[PDB]
Amino acid sequence: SGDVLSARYEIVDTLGEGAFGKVVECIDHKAGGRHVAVKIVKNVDRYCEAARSEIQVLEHLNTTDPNSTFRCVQMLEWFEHHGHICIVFELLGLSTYDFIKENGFLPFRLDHIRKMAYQICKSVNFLHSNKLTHTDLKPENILFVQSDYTEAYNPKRDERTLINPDIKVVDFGSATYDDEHHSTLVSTRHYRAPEVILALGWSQPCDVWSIGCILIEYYLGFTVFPTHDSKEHLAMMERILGPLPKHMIQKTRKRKYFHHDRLDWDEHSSAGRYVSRRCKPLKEFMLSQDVEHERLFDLIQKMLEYDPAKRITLREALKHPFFDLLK
Ligand SMILES: Cn1cc(-c2cncnc2N)c2ccc(Cl)c(Cl)c21
Repeated sequence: SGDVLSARYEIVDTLGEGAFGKVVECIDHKAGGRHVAVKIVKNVDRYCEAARSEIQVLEHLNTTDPNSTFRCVQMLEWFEHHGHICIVFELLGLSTYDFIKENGFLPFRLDHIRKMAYQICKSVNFLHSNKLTHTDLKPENILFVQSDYTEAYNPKRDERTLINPDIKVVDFGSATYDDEHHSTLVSTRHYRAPEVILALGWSQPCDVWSIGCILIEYYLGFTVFPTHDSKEHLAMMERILGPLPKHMIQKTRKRKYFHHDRLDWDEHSSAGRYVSRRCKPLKEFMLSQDVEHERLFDLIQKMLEYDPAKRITLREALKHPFFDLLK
């Protein structure tokens, strides 16, 4: 840091670390000290290739949507330095995860959620049109355009509030075209779809599951899947949404998870009781039974349909009642 790359970008600060490497903030000395973000990919095969893929994906999408009408991050250039791939991006604000966290996990206000959601659904339906599936949607990969605030007070402390809740989607290193190889395991665990967990094959619907999981988190301020074990994650889905359908059970080869034709889960085990305590039927999560909240929850529920063929598409989701107050 103070390190110069490409003889124009001076690292000032670190914005993010990760599997792939890091994202830093740089001053661009040839663009009148204006500021950008640079992703510095680890010098490691699987990350260079995800980065190579990210770049091809993002050139296609810059070609198709040069003005980020569909809210993907804009890549400005790429180069190499000490055999790290380096991707220059427009400078964004905080992730939606970082923002919530830095508010003490105070959920987002429903008006901001409606909007943020609409943008995320717009962005990813645009990928789904170009035969891409993101595979790793989560609040860490949805970032505010800038995250500026008002230090307003409240009697249930000094929270920050969103003037402008515009988002972009980031992280296209895992985005998979329909005609390409599909990795066996995608998504971060808490945002991962049952078809992925059961190894049924996946495609575009898996992103919709993830989106459902994100909206729940924006609303609750915490995850409804607080787990790192696959079977328990399934037991949690059941407690929140009812039994898995027979034909998904019949079709999976993850036999380990099942006894006779039912999840091999003892509800009265220690793990059983942890699930019963942290998880309950979806709608019992609602903090008010007014009309708007019933609509969010009708959507979420549709995004959390077990059967990927039956699950709502983002085409359909973009015409959900929940989205009216926007026009
Ligand atoms: C802080 N930050 C993190 C990423 C990022 C990259 N890849 C995978 N997950 C991520 N979160 C990222 C991508 C573009 C931009 Cl402009 C910023 Cl400011 C970014």
